[PDB]
Amino acid sequence: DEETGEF
Amino acid sequence: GRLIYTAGGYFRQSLSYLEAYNPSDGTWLRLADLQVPRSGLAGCVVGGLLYAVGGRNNSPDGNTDSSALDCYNPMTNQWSPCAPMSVPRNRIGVGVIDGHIYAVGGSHGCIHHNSVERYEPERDEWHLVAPMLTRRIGVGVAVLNRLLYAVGGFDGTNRLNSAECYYPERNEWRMITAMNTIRSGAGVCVLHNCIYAAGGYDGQDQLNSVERYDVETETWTFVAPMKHRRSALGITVHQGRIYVLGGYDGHTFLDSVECYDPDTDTWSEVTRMTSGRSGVGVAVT
Amino acid sequence: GRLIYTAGGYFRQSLSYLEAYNPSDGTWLRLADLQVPRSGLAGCVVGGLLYAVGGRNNSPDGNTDSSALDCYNPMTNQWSPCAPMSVPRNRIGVGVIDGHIYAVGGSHGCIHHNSVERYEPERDEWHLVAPMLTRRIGVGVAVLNRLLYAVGGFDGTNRLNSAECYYPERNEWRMITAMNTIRSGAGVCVLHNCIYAAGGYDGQDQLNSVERYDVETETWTFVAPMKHRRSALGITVHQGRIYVLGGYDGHTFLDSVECYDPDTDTWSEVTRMTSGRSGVGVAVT
Ligand SMILES: [Cl-]
Ligand SMILES: [Cl-]
Ligand code: NA
Ligand code: NA
Repeated sequence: DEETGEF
Repeated sequence: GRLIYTAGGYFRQSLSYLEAYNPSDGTWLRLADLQVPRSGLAGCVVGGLLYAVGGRNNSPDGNTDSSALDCYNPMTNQWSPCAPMSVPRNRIGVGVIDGHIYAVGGSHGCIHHNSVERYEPERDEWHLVAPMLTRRIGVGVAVLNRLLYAVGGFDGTNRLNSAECYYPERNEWRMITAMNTIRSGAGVCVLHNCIYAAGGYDGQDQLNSVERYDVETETWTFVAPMKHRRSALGITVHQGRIYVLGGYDGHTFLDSVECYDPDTDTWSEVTRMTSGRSGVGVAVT
Repeated sequence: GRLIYTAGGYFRQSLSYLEAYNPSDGTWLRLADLQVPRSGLAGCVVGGLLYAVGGRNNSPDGNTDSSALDCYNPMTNQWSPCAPMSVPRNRIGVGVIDGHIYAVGGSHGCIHHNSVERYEPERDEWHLVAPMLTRRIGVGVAVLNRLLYAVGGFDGTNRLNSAECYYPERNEWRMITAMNTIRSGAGVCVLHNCIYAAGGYDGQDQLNSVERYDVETETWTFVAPMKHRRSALGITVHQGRIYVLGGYDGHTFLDSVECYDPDTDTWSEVTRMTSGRSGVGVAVT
């Protein structure tokens, strides 16, 4: 999530 | 006339879009959807077909890593599947040499791969080649001088600034000079005779710094940074410019495309994507 | 006069809500928020207190699976933290036997647990019991005949239709007849002498089918389907009917609440929830 923002 | 394809991505969930941008006339085409959505997939073009490689399908009710190789024919507007790789690879990086696709690293559950493998399209077959010295995911890959460069990434524990390099004839890896910045999730390409590493994430913040490598000198040196910090972005090269598409900036998912003219060492906002997203695959045919 | 509680959940983001439906008067209650937002938690009532176990906090600040055990007193409208579990468990399953809380399976990052552990509310302590035969996340848990039943789920590679059964006196797990459908994130409950499984996700579509298990028959026969396909639905029983609450249908996050009447093998829509959501925890007071 901090490199791509996914959950 | 050449097109900039973007495939997949992620916004709220992994996505199925294939869209192309025409950089001369400024228009976006909506093409056939991917059968299976993915983000952190990688794109490339080999002999007229466009290939979508790897990725992961993040749905609200489950994730599954892709091992898939998917093959889009612009003249039929049709996807269709090709032989899959030996393992699933999320946050893969990809490069082409002599018409063979190299799939380097990426994640599969808890595995952070260092294995890499090479697809021969004439045979619809994958075979493994020498693994990297480093486990890398969210890696950047570029071809320069018929060598494969694997830049930055994440090894399951540390985000990287190291970079190593593969010799196809010899089938061996060698580390090369490390980057000034730790970069997991950067965009990496070659333009003129240098390898650029744009944005990414350093462990604290998403970046807009761009540094570039030079085989002559054997050093990384920064150039003009992008307007927008971004990580998990798409990158390709068209005419003589770098094009970055998309990404996560820490707060929102960008629809911004930025173009880098190296003659002037400046970036400009050319077009915006039909909707913001991260983790696209990008290629040019 | 008893209440159906719904806790946390997910819509764009993990949720904090604690609301309570009154099946008699048909009204909704807004009770004290949770302290950390959570989707994929489970709820249970033991001792006139309400317990919210594990889950995940998807915020725009990051992911973190929970090992929290949070405890709501309804006479004070107050949540207090109780002792946490050994291990974060997202997409957790819970069942109570003899006023002891069994936390079954679930995920922590990349790890898919088969660990099980049992909370003693008296001592405020968690201890492990015999781990189950299969890694299971998104598992449904039901208690029937003083036995603990873990139905379906996802094991990190495939979604499952296997079920298995815990013997607390003996501290061991034995496998039972598998379901007809493979279901991760279904709603599993006990009604009459039947273990019901409604809804879920088979890595592919969402489900509207419902089957029940029959320990004498040892088979899994199908019954009437739900109006809506629901994965990560919340389930509970009250006054001789099954209540399913929200979920994801593949397209939107349902606020629908359906009620199954076993006398007539039919479902009907009772009141909708205030906002659609999925991955809630549900208990009856
Ligand atoms: Cl990811
Ligand atoms: Cl693997
Ligand atoms: Na990361
Ligand atoms: Na990436």
